Amino acid sequence: HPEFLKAGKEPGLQIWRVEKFDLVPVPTNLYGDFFTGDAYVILKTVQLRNGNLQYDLHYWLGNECSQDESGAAAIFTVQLDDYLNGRAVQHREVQGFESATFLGYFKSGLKYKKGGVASGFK
Ligand SMILES: [Ca+2]
Ligand SMILES: [Ca+2]
Repeated sequence: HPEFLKAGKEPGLQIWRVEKFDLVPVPTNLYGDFFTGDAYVILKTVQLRNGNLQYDLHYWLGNECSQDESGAAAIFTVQLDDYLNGRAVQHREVQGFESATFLGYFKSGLKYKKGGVASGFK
């Protein structure tokens, strides 16, 4: 797991996955890929015209995702928003019910994969 120190410094996208009650950053090569069995936090840092940073926080919930994965993502989201002074706008993304905002981040492939890390409860 990574802290919030490496978060919203630079424009771009950061994606962690919930993995046994724990944020694990996603490899860049797998950005745009989501397991239907897992839950995710996504941070959109966009640079404004006046040079200031805008933040859009999305937790994303796989359709086959456990209640701990689900619950952890929503928690981290708040905790990280609080960290960024509550400057982020929070969105709940449910697989197959995502905002046009969230889908706009993924012009090429938004590719759903089957499976995912198992719940914390073994
Ligand atoms: Ca899972
Ligand atoms: Ca906020």
